[PDB]
Amino acid sequence: VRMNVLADALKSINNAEKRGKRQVLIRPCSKVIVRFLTVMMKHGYIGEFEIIDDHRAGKIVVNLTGRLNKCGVISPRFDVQLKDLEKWQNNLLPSRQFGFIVLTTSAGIMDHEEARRKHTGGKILGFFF
Amino acid sequence: MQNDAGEFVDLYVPRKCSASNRIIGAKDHASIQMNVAEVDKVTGRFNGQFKTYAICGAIRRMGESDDSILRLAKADGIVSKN
Amino acid sequence: GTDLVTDPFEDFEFNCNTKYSGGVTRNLMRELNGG
Amino acid sequence: GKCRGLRTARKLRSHRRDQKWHDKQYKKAHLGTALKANPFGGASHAKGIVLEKVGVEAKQPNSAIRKCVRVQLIKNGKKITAFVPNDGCLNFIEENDEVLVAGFGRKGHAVGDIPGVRFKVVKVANVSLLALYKGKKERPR
Amino acid sequence: EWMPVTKLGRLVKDMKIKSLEEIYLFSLPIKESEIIDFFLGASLKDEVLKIMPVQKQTRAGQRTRFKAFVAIGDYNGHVGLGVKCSKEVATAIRGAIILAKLSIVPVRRGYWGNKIGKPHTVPCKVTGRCGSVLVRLIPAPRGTGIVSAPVPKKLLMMAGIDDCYTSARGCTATLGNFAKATFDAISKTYSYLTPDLWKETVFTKSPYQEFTDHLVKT
Amino acid sequence: GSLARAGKVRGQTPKVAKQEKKKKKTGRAKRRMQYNRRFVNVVPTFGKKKGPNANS
Amino acid sequence: PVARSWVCRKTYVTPRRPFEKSRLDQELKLIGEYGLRNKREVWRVKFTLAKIRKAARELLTLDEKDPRRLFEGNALLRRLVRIGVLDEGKMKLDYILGLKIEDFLERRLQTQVFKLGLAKSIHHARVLIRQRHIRVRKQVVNIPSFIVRLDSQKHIDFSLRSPYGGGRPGRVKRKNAKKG
RNA sequence: CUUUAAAUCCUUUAACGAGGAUCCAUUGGAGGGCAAGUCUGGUGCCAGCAGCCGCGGUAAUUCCAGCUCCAAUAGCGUAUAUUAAAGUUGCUGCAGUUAAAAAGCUCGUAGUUGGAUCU
Repeated sequence: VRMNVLADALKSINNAEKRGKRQVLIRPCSKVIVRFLTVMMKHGYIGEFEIIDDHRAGKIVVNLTGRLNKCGVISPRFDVQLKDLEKWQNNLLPSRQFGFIVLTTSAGIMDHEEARRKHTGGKILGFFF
Repeated sequence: MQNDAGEFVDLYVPRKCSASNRIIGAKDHASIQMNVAEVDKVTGRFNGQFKTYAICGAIRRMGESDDSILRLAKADGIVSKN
Repeated sequence: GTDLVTDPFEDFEFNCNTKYSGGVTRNLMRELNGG
Repeated sequence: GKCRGLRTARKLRSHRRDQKWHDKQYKKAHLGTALKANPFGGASHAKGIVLEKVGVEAKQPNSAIRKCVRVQLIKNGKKITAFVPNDGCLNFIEENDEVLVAGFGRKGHAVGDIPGVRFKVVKVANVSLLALYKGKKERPR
Repeated sequence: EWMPVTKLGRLVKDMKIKSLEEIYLFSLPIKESEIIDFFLGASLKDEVLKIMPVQKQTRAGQRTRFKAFVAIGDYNGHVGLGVKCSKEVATAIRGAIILAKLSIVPVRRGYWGNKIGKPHTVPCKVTGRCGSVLVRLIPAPRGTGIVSAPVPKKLLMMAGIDDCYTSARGCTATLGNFAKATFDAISKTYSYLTPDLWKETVFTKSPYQEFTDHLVKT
Repeated sequence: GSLARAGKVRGQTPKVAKQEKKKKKTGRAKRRMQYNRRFVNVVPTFGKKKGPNANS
Repeated sequence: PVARSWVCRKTYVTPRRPFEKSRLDQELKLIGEYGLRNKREVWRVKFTLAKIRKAARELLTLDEKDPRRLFEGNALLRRLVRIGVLDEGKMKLDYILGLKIEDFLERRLQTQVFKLGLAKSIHHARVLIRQRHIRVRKQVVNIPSFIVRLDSQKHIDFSLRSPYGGGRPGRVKRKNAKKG
């Protein structure tokens, strides 16, 4: 069945980006999906997105700027520590100059750089570059 | 493209597709650079200036180059709204 | 009497499939880039 | 596909442990039938008494007669066919004298064109074949 | 002397294409190897990667031809790889050199950590493929050198990559596919959209249009 | 299978004595000789890009 | 139970490829330019540089304001500056990765003895060091692989008991003067 | 009689101690993998070499040797165990149409995994 709706959302975004489309319909919407999209938008990768509210579980229409090479999820959500963070960005990111790993921590959902600044590990949600 | 001192170290800056905003490679021989001539407002004649659109080979292959150029022209005031 | 000499090129073309294939390949490689 | 779950460590470990037995080298090393059937008993060398001198015909592509010795190992009393490496080195070996025999270099597999021979002679009568062959030492008598 | 048979060759001949980077910018194919000669001088060094004999079975016997794989490029950001099959080895090598010149590609060099001095490594992990041979190039710290097999090592040194980590998968023993996958990975360096390339592209006038008066005048 | 011919060819190879030659330098001197021969001497080559033991 | 120490360590690594022309030529050039006895000296200096680079990389992967990173990077940079392989102006962990094996071969007592004019050739420098003709400060140094610190560069002299910087003639000169 | 519990040992001093500095460096190789001779004699699918491909059948780049080269060097071959190479055990990270492989099919327990949503 459908599990880990964030995987479906990120795969939809990745597929629509590979096809060169300008918008993607993600459904269902979720708090984790919206937080991941916000993290991706603050770095300019995804641009604006709008949450369509139906009374069961919202959808999201995401405008697509062609700056995204790959957005993926890491399943299962391994509990990563700060000391083990660097290894993860060796495995997932293209270079040390760009690309982000998204973690969910007790202080919220944020990229690896902000987790290092805040001095908090967490659980790896996914990555985008 | 810049080092710590702020000097541009890239050999060149490649063109990006006007539609997908994706880099057009140095060996994409199917990619085109359309020039569309601008036209005087009262006489409808060639001003000598044009607007250019770079389209990658993949979009041309998919058959979406026509809709791409039409959208670019529409958003660029060359093709009238509707 | 005398004997004709062989360029590594013709040597490779003649002995590419023989007992001496390895030697002619090595000598041709040494010709093409041996500095 | 493989199971990707935070609580699948037992399944992954058990599956890998079961599937390791289908690796030929791992099963050879760990089952213990190889080490039981190994004439050397896991050793690198062994001493034996030369039962006789034999000639093994080379395999089909090339023709020769490899001079080997049939020996009986001191440790377990097993029978072994050991190649005598160089030329004229069968003349150094005699009947019923003791030879140090090593492997042939392929860890039990027969080497080269000699069929069914995976041992070579290193020493005869406590003097190496290399020294006798090079004339550095004469056969003690 | 060389008489161009192409419009681009004619423009390059009469000193109005400043750099090969203009041709690369407008994706124009190179059809004459003299353009590459003119632009890249004698800084272009070439190395015969391989000479391999390929035989075609015939009624009388086997017809043997020789395929030359030749890598070329100045060790400063340009590399090319050519393959040519011929009846004799010298002609095969000459044609392979011509085809390697015609296939010169710009190599993007980047940094591993701090962007100090000239770029030395690949900008990011890039993968090339050719018939089951996959070659991945990873940025390496300064002074690491090329950690690769000899054939990708040659191709990466000719491209100007100072240091690089490399992973390979498949039948890399087929030197042609190994070399072509390495060349694919190297050519993929300038097709990768990094955040420093997000600036909107300001178009310049194409050579076929920048010197149209010159083209119609002679 | 006949064992009669054991060491036949080594048995009937005409024995040739090793010729007396000057002793070879050892250690740093041998490496210096190699370096001078291989990187300081470039004239003796005949343009054929041959090897150090080619006798043809 | 013994009062001995079994702490030992190998100071080099053999190359993965036994025979490749590029590496063989590079190492022979290094041997010839610095007058080394074999390839093991080249491999030893290469191993030293590899360990230094590994430490520099491990420190570079840490946060900039990390007390361990600051302490160990400062120690390593001071150590590299001290022997003269790194300039005092560029004391950064990133500039460590730009070092070469030639920089560490330049600091051997053999190379310094040759470069100060104490010897005519690098092999002459090695033979002079071996034959107890050279001293650093007041200590007669015998080992040609002795790495000269920056503060000992100006104190390399010709010893006080050697015929070249002393004044007692050697065995050969004494014997040949005994004929007169 | 410096060391040490009593002679050692290198440290220190002194005498004698190098022009084949005979005060004489070896171990494995020279077809390819893989660095380095289709040079010259002997052998003639024999003897033997060859980890692998292969070399030897009277014109051997591969055996037996002589010269000459080359790799490491006071060290270098060999056997065996094991590690990397092996992304050929794959958590990272393999594979299952035809190369080895998806159970004949379905149900079903333990196991594993489980949709939005609460400042």
